Amino acid sequence: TVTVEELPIDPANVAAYAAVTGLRYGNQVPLTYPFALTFPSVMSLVTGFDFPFAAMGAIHTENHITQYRPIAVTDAVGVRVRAENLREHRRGLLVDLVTNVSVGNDVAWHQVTTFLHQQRTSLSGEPKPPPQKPPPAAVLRITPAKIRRYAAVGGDHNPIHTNPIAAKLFGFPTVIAHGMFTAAAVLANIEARFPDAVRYSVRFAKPVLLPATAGLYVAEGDGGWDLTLRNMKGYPHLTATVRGL
Ligand SMILES: [Cl-]
Repeated sequence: TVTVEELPIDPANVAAYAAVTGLRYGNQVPLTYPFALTFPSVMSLVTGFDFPFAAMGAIHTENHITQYRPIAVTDAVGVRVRAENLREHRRGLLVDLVTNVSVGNDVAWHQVTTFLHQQRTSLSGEPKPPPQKPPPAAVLRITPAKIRRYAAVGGDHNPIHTNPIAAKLFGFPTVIAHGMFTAAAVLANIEARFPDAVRYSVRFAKPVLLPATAGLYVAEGDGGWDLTLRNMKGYPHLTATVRGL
């Protein structure tokens, strides 16, 4: 467990984040923003010192955010993080990083982030699953330079997103986008209609090799939104759901 009593929010950092992700800057932080805000506290738990990087080569596989109420740019926040549920995967060791962000003594925003830390495991002899696979609602175009900018703003400088040598050392043929860049970028416009209490579940699949041109599909429903971002192969970079609580 790591604990941070009172963490102020810099409105400039929110603005800069909203600008880079293409999201709206206003009185409420964007739904995904407390990922960036808390991340250096998250990695101080694994490292013991403040460290603003996911472990080099780590792969973000899943993220579940439950927002009970919006967090104001003017709020200061209580932060508590914990690590749990180590388990083996074919391509490494998954761990869950569970974050509680409070305003007053109430929990406004909760997150389960699962990172895959690459390494051989006893499941590594075992075959590659297959995937689970028209004109899109929008097209995301993502450059190395947008992702160098995202690194500065979103609390994670893991150099597999910015330096090709680092990427290559960890199995990637070019630099790749951060998972949470893309998780934030897909919310553009759509976010205007979110209720204040909302859950956002993201599953990450094919790495977003840069430069990337990627088609975004959005089905709106009574419950909320189903999102899929893909590369036209046409396999998924992510699939996700937004649901009003
Ligand atoms: Cl990532």
